[PDB]
Amino acid sequence: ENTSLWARFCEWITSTENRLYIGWFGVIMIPTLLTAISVYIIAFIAAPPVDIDGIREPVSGSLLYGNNIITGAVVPTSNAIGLHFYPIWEAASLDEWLYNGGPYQLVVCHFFLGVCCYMGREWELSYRLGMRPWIAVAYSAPVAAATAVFIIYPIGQGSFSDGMPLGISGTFNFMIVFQAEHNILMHPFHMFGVAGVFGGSLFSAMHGSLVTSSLIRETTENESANAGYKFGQEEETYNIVAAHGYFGRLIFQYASFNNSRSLHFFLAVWPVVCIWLTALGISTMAFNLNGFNFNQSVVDSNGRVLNTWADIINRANLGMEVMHERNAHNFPLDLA
Amino acid sequence: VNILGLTATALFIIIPTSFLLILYVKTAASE
Amino acid sequence: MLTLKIFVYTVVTFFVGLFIFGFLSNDPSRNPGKG
Amino acid sequence: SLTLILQLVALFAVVAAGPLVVVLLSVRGGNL
Amino acid sequence: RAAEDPEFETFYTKNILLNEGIRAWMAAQDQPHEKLTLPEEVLPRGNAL
Amino acid sequence: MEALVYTFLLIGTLGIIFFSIFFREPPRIA
Amino acid sequence: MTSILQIALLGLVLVSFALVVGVPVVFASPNGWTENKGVVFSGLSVWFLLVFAVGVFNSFA
Amino acid sequence: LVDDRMNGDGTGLPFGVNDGILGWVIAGTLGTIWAIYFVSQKDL
Amino acid sequence: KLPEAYAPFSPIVDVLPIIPVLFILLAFVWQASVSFR
Amino acid sequence: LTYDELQGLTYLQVKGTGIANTCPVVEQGTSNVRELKPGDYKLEKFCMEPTSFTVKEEDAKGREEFVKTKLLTRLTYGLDGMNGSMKINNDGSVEFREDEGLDYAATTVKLPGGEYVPFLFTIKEFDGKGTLDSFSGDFLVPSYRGSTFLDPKGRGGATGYDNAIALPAKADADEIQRLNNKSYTPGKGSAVFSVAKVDTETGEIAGVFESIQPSDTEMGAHPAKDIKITGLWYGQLT
Amino acid sequence: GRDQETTGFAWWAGNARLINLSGKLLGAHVAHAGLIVFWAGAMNLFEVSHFVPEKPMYEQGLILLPHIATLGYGVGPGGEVLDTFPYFVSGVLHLISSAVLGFGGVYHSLIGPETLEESYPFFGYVWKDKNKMTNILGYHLIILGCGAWLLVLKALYFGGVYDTWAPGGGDVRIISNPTTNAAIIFGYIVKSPFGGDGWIVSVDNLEDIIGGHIWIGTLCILGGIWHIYTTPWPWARRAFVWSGEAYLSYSLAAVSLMGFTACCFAWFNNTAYPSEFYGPTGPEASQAQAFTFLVRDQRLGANVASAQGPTGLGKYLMRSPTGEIIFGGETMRFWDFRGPWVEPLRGPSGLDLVKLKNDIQPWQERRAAEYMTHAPLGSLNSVGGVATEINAVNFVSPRSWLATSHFCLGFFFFVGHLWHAGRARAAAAGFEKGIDRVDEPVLSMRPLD
Amino acid sequence: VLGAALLCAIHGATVENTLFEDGDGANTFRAFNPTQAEETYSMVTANRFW
Ligand code: CLA
Ligand code: CLA
Ligand code: CLA
Ligand code: CLA
Ligand SMILES: CCCCCCCCCCCCCCCCCC(=O)OC[C@H](CO)OC(=O)CCCCCCCCCCCCCCCCC
Ligand SMILES: CC1=C(/C=C/C(C)=C/C=C/C(C)=C/C=C/C=C(C)/C=C/C=C(C)/C=C/C2=C(C)CCCC2(C)C)C(C)(C)CCC1
Ligand SMILES: CC1=C(/C=C/C(C)=C/C=C/C(C)=C/C=C/C=C(C)/C=C/C=C(C)/C=C/C2=C(C)CCCC2(C)C)C(C)(C)CCC1
Ligand code: OEX
Ligand SMILES: [Cl-]
Ligand SMILES: [Cl-]
Ligand code: NA
Repeated sequence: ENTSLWARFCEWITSTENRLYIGWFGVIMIPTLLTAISVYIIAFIAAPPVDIDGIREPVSGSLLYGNNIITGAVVPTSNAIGLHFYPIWEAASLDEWLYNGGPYQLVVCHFFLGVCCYMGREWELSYRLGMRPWIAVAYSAPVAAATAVFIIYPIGQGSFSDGMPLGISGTFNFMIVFQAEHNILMHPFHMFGVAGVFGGSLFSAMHGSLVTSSLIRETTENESANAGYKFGQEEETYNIVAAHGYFGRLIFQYASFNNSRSLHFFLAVWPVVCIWLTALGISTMAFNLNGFNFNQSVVDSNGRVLNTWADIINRANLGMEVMHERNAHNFPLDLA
Repeated sequence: VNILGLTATALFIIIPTSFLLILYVKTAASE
Repeated sequence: MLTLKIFVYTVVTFFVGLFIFGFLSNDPSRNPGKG
Repeated sequence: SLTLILQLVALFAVVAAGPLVVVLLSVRGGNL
Repeated sequence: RAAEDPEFETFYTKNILLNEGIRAWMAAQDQPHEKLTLPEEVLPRGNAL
Repeated sequence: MEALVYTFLLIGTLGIIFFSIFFREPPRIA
Repeated sequence: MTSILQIALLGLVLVSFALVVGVPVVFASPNGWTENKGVVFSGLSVWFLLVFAVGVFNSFA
Repeated sequence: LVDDRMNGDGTGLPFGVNDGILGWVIAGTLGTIWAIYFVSQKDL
Repeated sequence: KLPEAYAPFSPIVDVLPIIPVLFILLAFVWQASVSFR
Repeated sequence: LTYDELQGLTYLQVKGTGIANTCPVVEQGTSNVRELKPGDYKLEKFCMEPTSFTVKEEDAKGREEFVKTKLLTRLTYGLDGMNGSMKINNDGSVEFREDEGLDYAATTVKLPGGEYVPFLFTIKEFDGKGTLDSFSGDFLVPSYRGSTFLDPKGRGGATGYDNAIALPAKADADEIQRLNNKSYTPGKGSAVFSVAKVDTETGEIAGVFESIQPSDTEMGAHPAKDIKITGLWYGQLT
Repeated sequence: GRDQETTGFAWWAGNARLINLSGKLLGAHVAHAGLIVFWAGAMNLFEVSHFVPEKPMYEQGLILLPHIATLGYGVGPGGEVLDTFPYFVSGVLHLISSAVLGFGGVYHSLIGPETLEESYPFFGYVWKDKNKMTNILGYHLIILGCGAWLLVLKALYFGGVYDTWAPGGGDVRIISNPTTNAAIIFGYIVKSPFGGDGWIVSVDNLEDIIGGHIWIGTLCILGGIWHIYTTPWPWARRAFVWSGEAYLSYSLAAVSLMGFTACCFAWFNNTAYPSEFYGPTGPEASQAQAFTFLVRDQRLGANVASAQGPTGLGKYLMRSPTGEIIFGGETMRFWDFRGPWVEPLRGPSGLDLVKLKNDIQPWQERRAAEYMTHAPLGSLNSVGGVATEINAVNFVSPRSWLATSHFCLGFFFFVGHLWHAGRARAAAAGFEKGIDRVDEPVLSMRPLD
Repeated sequence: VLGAALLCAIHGATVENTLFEDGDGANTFRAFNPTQAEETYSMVTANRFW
């Protein structure tokens, strides 16, 4: 009666009757993510200050050391460690491991494994339910972005101290120093990413507003219009023809999406491909390819520099650059 | 501040929570 | 520290082996499809 | 210049080659 | 806490320093009506950068 | 004191998440 | 010998352009391949001959 | 030295195995899972 | 620089690397010519 | 390890092992010490390796003692490659001078309780007088932070704001030790060295040392503690 | 060609229409290989036509000439170019071979047989024919092993390849006694990928490279014979999916991994990617700046051993976490960098003080200054330096170009692997077109998810 | 803004991957007719998956 131990374990792992699906991607996802969650919560609450720049000048990061929710962060690994893979057993003591930024590498490595296995688990459940498999492909874009900011940029820069700090103000610090060193605003891949998030907001609002506009009357005014939809109803709950007609009369009767499947494919593909592009932009600026440098591009007949908005941005970036890591630079060029 | 922010946070939690709990409990009693 | 490393190596090896032999356990047959 | 002129001639030739093949296959029978 | 403790640093304090740098190095060219001609010695900077 | 408030708010949010996941209203096929 | 090589390479460029424009046309023409066998083979043969000739004349130029 | 540490960092260490007991526990765990899967095959 | 006997063909050398970019556009041209059948 | 077999190994097989932070050990030789040719010698390849850090501390009940710490930094506390001259007399009197080298190492230890104590383990400009079994002396302990070091608010000695500028009405008369001045006045430390092993074929000398030095003052701030460093030392003569 | 009505595939998926057409698929493949060889030849001819002899290759935006120079053609001691005719011959040979490959591809695409299974049973295949699939895989493994052995033959008997680690600043060297030790060779494949280990990117000598290539060639030939003479075992037949899309997805995952690895080789390795041809790496440039500012202040009389910075660590020299004497500043993160101009200065404890005081060579100083001024930092409109530098110099490192392009290619091919692996599983299971609407699985499942 | 981009991507992917078959052919975009009175994707299956 299929009494085998491994068979029973496998049937439980791949069971679609569990409240949360596990799967074989989940048997890697759940322990790594639980490890990352535990260490992140403990470190965010009570971690000692971390010498992020490797200059024996630690940064507090945790609530018990005087941070609020906004300023609290898990501080990246010491610059003295660089990319050298610092786990707990490679430290002489837990105090040294905490001082040198070990929790950051632990959380980042486990989070990377967990999100890769989360994408695999999305594929696995889609397969076990008889679905088409490309929700994992859609989720690959935030996975790419997280990998770029936590792993790929430290790889290209030579130090996990250049990873994005696990925090809010730390995220802002990462963004500001990134613009200072790479001019990410002038990077076309970042422009595509901004277009993707703005367009995703626009298209989410547009699609939701059209579907809500063409909702068929099934309820009364004293009842919420959502009550007009029943879970598992066979018929359509809104007028696709009326919504498409309004959209065509609104902008152009052509250049529309009267095919609902084509419309939803567009909604899927636009922010996903743009987030792919901006994650690749972060990954390329990891290897110092940078945004458009238009400093002193416009000169007059006599050669006098006519400053532009790019030059004003350059002045801002100079202010950003001469102030970040105020004690960490011994030489003029910021090559490292 | 240390204590006026404390009472502001406590009131901002409890009063809307009370409102939501009133409405939810009457709804759930009405199934 | 070496005890911790041994334990973590055992844990990671256990979960990775579960992953590997789980996808080795006739996984393309685990679908509701026909044929 | 002669270099720019020859580069433009080569560019126009290579750009027009493929479209000319498609046009010739359109007007000369088909199977495209 | 930062004013009464020179060893207390957060990413928030780092961002405050970065904002000060932005304002100081941006103002002279960004607000010409201010007629700001600040000598280099008064510009907030870091070591060797 | 403030760390108490921050930790309380975070764990209360996580408790709301836990309850919304595991004690949600079950969607009905009817 | 340099001028001979340059003339041979110019002819090779012309034959290459003729092959690029004609071989797909002959292939996708209706019964064009079964009729232009001699022309296509002559073009390919003269192309190979010009390539070998340029390679030989490089050692003398 | 003032304290003890494993000093396994760098040095190009195979699977990070600085002590042969690590390779043995890796082999033992993998082989135990394989043996369970193997004596438990042809059971589906 | 190219060898001296091949120097006059530098202008046509300078155009060649874009031809692989031209091939995918040619595929789109062919698909348009068959009306994206 | 002896210095000869240390030089017999390559950088690839020393890298990552920690041996680069370890002083050479005189495995050969004798412990008579006084069986050394007196004269003027060029101290060369002076090296110092701590084996213990202890911090002077005061508890609630009124007891002062040197407590044990946890070394927060990694193997970066070694001093090596220092140069100098030393004078040995027939009676056993010795004078000891260190000229220059890697004579400073920034170190941080953690007290029981989570407090960070950064200090500059240094032996620079060390004048030491005594005998062959023990000679005591003084060395200069520079400031931990250079004058151009900036605090998290940008204030510093030779560079910075000199006041808390995030407070438009609070930088005066109360944070004078925080903003009005950032003091970088140097300090002094005491050391006692003791020769243990010697080999007169090569002139290598070795032994133990015990030093007491102030910790960081945080640029004219919270007062320094006394760090007691015991350890080994090695060197070559002429 | 075919339409959507007879194939079920729209024009934007029209290549899927030739999944089951062996001859047309072969034609597409051969035309594509012609395209690759065309780009190789055309780009090589472009680079040699734009090559300027006095400037180094990395200042000229060249990525293929460094490859041929690393193979050891036309260069001498110090990476100095002696002749560009080998590069011209490489470009010409590729460009001519691309014509033959393009003719074959166009022929098999247009007028070749659509399916090879009837008249050419040696070349005919179906995707479920696992024996024929392993036969084709074995042929290609034999070809790849012969290519690796071609590299070995070039290294041993046909002029050698460029050794950047040769004394005096590198030269073209004959590799005698390659490292054939299995422990040394497979240690690289079992190394950690992190700092100080670097996995296979940290290979630092031509002996190791050529010995590994001997191993790869022999293993590829042996596995090719193995796959010609074997059929996949039942465990493999149960584990895998046997279709063209599944095989494509496996190859997509493999080449995504290869693209990421090539990115890391270009960014970090200076042995297989000599800095004479590719410019300094990022770590190389940072360490070169540190070395240059050390030697300048040494020439100004300052003691670079007792000088400490604002933090107190040391402006020129400090210690790695394992105790090695390293360059100070942020380039401490690059303390594990190894380069031909700095390794003569390193004793067992790291940067030797007396060597840094007395044994600095003029060629080392010149390379350090050059690599400091040509760091792999620049904008995508090719303005050299950090983002705040003005438009003065025109430089982006070939290492930067290669690393950025190949990370992008590796990522997209990972995504394509995900797409095709999912679609292969769904198509094998029979629901790649959607839910059946009459036998929906979830409706047959117990509720509460 | 970021949640709206997330919602757009996730909803498009969910609809495109929970589609009903509704016609032979590997191009699913031809399986939708605008004048139809039934859903083109399984809300039940999408809900179960998420
Ligand atoms: C080894 C490479 C490889 C192979 C042989 C194929 C083969 C196949 N794929 Mg593809 N694919 C791959 C890689 C591969 N793919 C990768 C890398 C991705 C992107 C992440 C995908 C994504 C994918 C999708 C989404 C789909 C296919 C499909 C198909 C089939 C039809 C293809 C077609 O007609 O396109 C015709 C060609 C085009 C329409 C041209 C597209 C225009 C591109 C985007 C231009 C990009 C140029 C740009 C400048 C390059 C640089 C970008 C960046 C690196 C900087 C075919 C069997 C289809 C399928 O499943 O059918 C069964 C399908 O819908 N594939
Ligand atoms: C790397 C590029 C590449 C390759 C090699 C192919 C290959 C193939 N495609 Mg195509 N295709 C491509 C990309 C590519 N495609 C992309 C980017 C798209 C999106 C638009 C598609 C979408 C697509 C569709 C929609 C279909 C194919 C099909 C075909 C096959 C039949 C060809 C045919 O009948 O065309 C006929 C074309 C012509 C007659 C005009 C072009 C003539 C030649 C090829 C031009 C070459 C010029 C060249 C310089 C000459 C060299 C000469 C030599 C001596 C040097 C062919 C094997 C078809 C298929 O599956 O067949 C069953 C099909 O229906 N393709
Ligand atoms: C592995 C790929 C690779 C690499 C690393 C390089 C690297 C190099 N090339 Mg090369 N090249 C390549 C492929 C590559 N190339 C290809 C495929 C061609 C054919 C076009 C050429 C032809 C070429 C020429 C003709 C020239 C170079 C030059 C250069 C140098 C400067 C490049 C530059 O300014 O880029 C500028 C940056 C870009 C162009 C950005 C590209 C953005 C991507 C590709 C588009 C992304 C798609 C879009 C955003 C989204 C739409 C998706 C879809 C709808 C299409 C650099 C050393 C120059 C040089 O110095 O040579 C001596 C030179 O003049 N190359
Ligand atoms: C637009 C497409 C594009 C472009 C133009 C290139 C271009 C480049 N890639 Mg590539 N790449 C791409 C797509 C692309 N890539 C994609 C889609 C992937 C997967 C994500 C990769 C994966 C990749 C890898 C893995 C590598 C390259 C690398 C390279 C560079 C050298 C390629 C080389 O040497 O070929 C190699 C040619 C062959 C394998 C064909 C066989 C050649 C034979 C074996 C050579 C024999 C030589 C012999 C010893 C000579 C002596 C003969 C006799 C005396 C014995 C080149 C700049 C390499 C590089 O420079 O790293 C950064 C590298 O390692 N690429
Ligand atoms: C750090 C140390 C670990 C080194 C890591 C690398 C070790 C070498 C692993 C290479 C395995 C090659 C793939 C064989 C087929 C895999 C799928 C399978 O299995 O398919 C299954 C297949 C179905 O029949 O089996 C078969 O064909 C027979 C397959 C043979 C399985 C190999 C087992 C070797 C011995 C295992 C340990 C001794 C185990 C005893 C432990 C018991 C408790 C102490
Ligand atoms: C299938 C198909 C397709 C594809 C196609 C292809 C891909 C083709 C190709 C092809 C190829 C890939 C070709 C190539 C070629 C080459 C040639 C034609 C050549 C040549 C020669 C010459 C003449 C040269 C000369 C010279 C020299 C020798 C050196 C100096 C300079 C010069 C340049 C003068 C498409 C997509 C469209 C569509 C669908 C169908
Ligand atoms: C040349 C060279 C060299 C050498 C190298 C080598 C020797 C390499 C190799 C290698 C190898 C030897 C590799 C291998 C591998 C493997 C892999 C990569 C894998 C895999 C697989 C998978 C992914 C699987 C999956 C699965 C599972 C898990 C279960 C279920 C089913 C299946 C099967 C799906 C050196 C560095 C020295 C030097 C330089 C150069
Ligand atoms: O950590 Mn974050 O910011 Ca990239 O540059 Mn170098 O390191 Mn640091 O300085 Mn600049
Ligand atoms: Cl900062
Ligand atoms: Cl620096
Ligand atoms: Na600074």
